Amino acid sequence: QFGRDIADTTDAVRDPQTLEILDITPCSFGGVSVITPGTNTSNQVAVL
Amino acid sequence: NGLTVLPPLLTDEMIAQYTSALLAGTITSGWTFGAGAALQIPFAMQMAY
Ligand SMILES: *[C@@H]1O[C@H](CO)[C@@H](O)[C@H](O)[C@H]1NC(C)=O
Ligand SMILES: *[C@@H]1O[C@H](CO)[C@@H](O)[C@H](O)[C@H]1NC(C)=O
Repeated sequence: QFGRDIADTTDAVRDPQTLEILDITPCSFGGVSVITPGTNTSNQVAVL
Repeated sequence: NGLTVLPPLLTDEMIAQYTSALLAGTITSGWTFGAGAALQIPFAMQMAY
């Protein structure tokens, strides 16, 4: 009925109305890194 | 679960370009590429030093 992650989060499910098997992938995330020269030099930045 | 792995600064291809350059200097020039500009010397003579 469910599939499991190592932290005991859910990794997959069987749907209770259509018995198809669904993955759960977490909604896309990450670190935001702001590459900057000194604010003394410029207020322009780039984002990783 | 909030965990991530960041990549190293040098790729393994860059690190192998450094071990390449360290090999190439060591063979062609002896210790001299550590002291300054790489002074070539024949390897048979470097091993005699
Ligand atoms: C949901 O309803 C349909 C009929 O409308 C039925 O075929 C299906 O088996 C039902 N789901 C479950 C879990 O029984
Ligand atoms: C910072 O700005 C001052 C403005 O007088 C300038 O003299 C200095 O060279 C700047 N330094 C850098 C690292 O941008």
